[PDB]
Amino acid sequence: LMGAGLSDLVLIGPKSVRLYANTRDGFAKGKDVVQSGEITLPVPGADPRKLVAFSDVLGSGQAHLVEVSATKVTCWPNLGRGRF
Amino acid sequence: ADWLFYLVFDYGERSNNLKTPPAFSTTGSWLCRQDRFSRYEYGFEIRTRRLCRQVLMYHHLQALDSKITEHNGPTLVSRLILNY
Amino acid sequence: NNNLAFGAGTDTKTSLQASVSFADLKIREDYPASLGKIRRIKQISVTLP
Repeated sequence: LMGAGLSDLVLIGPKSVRLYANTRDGFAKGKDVVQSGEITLPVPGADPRKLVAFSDVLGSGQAHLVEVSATKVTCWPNLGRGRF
Repeated sequence: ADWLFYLVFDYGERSNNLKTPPAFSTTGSWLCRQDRFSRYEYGFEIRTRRLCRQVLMYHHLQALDSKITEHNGPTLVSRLILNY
Repeated sequence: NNNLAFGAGTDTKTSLQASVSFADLKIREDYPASLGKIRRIKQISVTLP
């Protein structure tokens, strides 16, 4: 989520994410990132009828948060540092 | 008025056919590409939705030559067509 | 019985209720009668996606 090529530790809630940056020897102090506007994020594992995963579906070179259901695919862009 | 040479990048704003040269000064919209894409590594969406269709070179012949009046526009001396 | 509504208690009016009829779930129909007629609930768990 830092966009550093490293895997950061994160917990996703619907309005915020708790992010611990990977500093390549351990992790950084966790930060709570509050999402802007009225953005609501999917929480993986929350609903058995849909897939929630981090993947690059825009082709930008960053994993984005993606929700796949029977009727649509919704992508929340990764703007870095836990911001969506 | 102050420059002798112009290099112009056309994003689909003016005709690129073989029947008439394009004018230096034109109007109208550019063309929107189908493979529109975005990038997020700078913390914001940067989105590309057009592409250069032709590159064309103009000379301010009025300024360069002698006995020239009217200043009707830079005159195309050559162009490059790009098809995609 | 198959409905959504707000409650009418004195401290439940802001409580959103959902109700269903067991009769309309057609659970019994899933298995043949010959396997027994006594069909009773042992446990219920709830998932809220």
